Amino acid sequence: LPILQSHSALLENMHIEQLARRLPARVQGYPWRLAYSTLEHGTSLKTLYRKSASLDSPVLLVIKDMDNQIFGAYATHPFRFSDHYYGTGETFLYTFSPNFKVFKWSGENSYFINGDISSLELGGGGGRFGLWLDADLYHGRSNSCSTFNNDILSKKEDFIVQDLEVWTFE
Amino acid sequence: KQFGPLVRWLKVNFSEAFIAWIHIKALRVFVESVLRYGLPVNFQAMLLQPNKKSVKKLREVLHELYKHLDEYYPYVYYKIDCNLLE
Amino acid sequence: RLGFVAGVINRERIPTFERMLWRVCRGNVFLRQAEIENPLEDPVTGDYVHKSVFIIFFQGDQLKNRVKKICEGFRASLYPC
Amino acid sequence: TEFWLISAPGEKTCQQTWEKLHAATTKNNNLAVSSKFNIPDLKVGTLDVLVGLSDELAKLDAFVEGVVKKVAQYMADVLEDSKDKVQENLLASGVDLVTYITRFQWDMAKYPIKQSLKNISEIIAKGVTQIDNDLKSRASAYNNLKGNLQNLERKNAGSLLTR
Amino acid sequence: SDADVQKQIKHMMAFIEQEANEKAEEIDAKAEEEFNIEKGRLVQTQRLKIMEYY
Amino acid sequence: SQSQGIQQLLQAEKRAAEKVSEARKRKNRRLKQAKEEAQAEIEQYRLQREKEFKAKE
Repeated sequence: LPILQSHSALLENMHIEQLARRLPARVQGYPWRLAYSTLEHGTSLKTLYRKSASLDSPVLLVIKDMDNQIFGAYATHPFRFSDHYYGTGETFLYTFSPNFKVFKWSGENSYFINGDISSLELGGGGGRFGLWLDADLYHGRSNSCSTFNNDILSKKEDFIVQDLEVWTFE
Repeated sequence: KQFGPLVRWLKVNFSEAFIAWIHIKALRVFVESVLRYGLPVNFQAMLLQPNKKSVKKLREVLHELYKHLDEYYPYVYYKIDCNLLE
Repeated sequence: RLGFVAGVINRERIPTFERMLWRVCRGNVFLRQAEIENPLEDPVTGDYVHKSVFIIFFQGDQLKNRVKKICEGFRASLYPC
Repeated sequence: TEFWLISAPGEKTCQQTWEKLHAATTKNNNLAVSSKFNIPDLKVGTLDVLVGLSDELAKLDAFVEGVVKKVAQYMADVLEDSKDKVQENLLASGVDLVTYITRFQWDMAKYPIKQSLKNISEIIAKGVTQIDNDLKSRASAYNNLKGNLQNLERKNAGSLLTR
Repeated sequence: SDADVQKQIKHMMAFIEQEANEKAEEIDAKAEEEFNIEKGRLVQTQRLKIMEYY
Repeated sequence: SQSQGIQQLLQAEKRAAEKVSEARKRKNRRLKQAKEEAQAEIEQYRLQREKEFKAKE
């Protein structure tokens, strides 16, 4: 279950094990390498894409809100800019509340990830996004979308980001 | 210490490369079948193992069954050779 | 999108020409042809050649290149239309 | 041993021509061992892509034949003895060539049939390209130990004037 | 052979119908995507502005 | 002979124009609806912010 991380993280050691108990066997027991962190790298979505869009692997997205709640996504494909929606069925949203909760794909739509210069978003449902984040990594949104049938993930749908990271299994 | 891993790795690589080879053959067959007949598809994919004594008479039976459709053939034609190991 | 080309060829080349257009396009090409009202005079030798016009129809630039390559193979003259 | 893959239309349905064919090819004499073959329905589209695929899949066929044949040659190169066992090690899907050819199945898990022909083709090309990268690695692993041991054995070989 | 010319015509008519459907399906996919993008985008864009005024 | 091939080629272009043009008209309508329904939700979020401000006042 437990693994080596190349650096410090937003996740506690019990959060790493709770992820390892539920992640795909394609990535279970691999060491995790840091691609991006607001704790060590420039706090913008362009800096996140500059660090993560060069990858070609499964990955983990980790976020802490200003209310100190931990949440994010695991994806089969790197989080990056795109012209269209991308990702595949093992991709899911999650939170620690304080125990781990996971929101696997519904099969309803391809909306796993979309990445734009103006925002990053995960899932979709008309007005809904499973996650949404601004270009500055400051404002967010998160609510139930038909892609994952997810909870609010952050402590509030109206929220401010405290810190954000991207990791790869390698 | 190289030999054991090499033989196991080559077993896996040969399986995957051979499986992938037949998948490309299947795609070539599919794409040509579509281009030959058009989109209201009703073609049968077929496998034959020609006997070396009768391969000439095999071509005559295949022609007799399909000469109305149109090396070259009036049906879609492809091959697989088991001599990869020489 | 769809595309098409038009041109002229020596009429006796038509059976090999149309067969190669079908073959290169893996079966499918639409085309028609028509004999000229007189044979046309060679600009250098003065020989009269019984040419025929053709027009060929297809989808996209990839097939444009295939039909053009067969026209070059039979030394046909293509023109804009 | 050689196999043929064929495709042709039915009279109205795919059964009707094939049902007459396999009887003639097995009942007049054993002209060929004869059966259906397992090709799935795939996401088809414009002639511009289907013709591109026809030539790209041909370049890929030559490439993937080269890759699988190089894997077989590397097995023949590593088996410097017991060469008669090479076919028992060059299995596909855990079975002999003639068996997986005769009993072929499309890998719907590696190649999801709902995807475009272009996507499926690229997935194959990436996989076999990594087999070629693994063959560049494994050649470098094997040929160095082979050459070094041959040179060590040559330094121990011959009379007091050379050993 | 006029019957083989009619087969070639019918073959072309089958491919152009599927090409027309394929292009339409890409534009229909873009329609559903851009709805889910633009509705969520505009809501969040103004919802944040009114939150800042609040 | 020739008139059938002309009519079918003209109808081939017609299919390729129409299916795409209907999809383009749907794309435009869905995008307009996305903006309109977003504004309706924005009015509800505005009304919540105003009610909340009136309560604080």
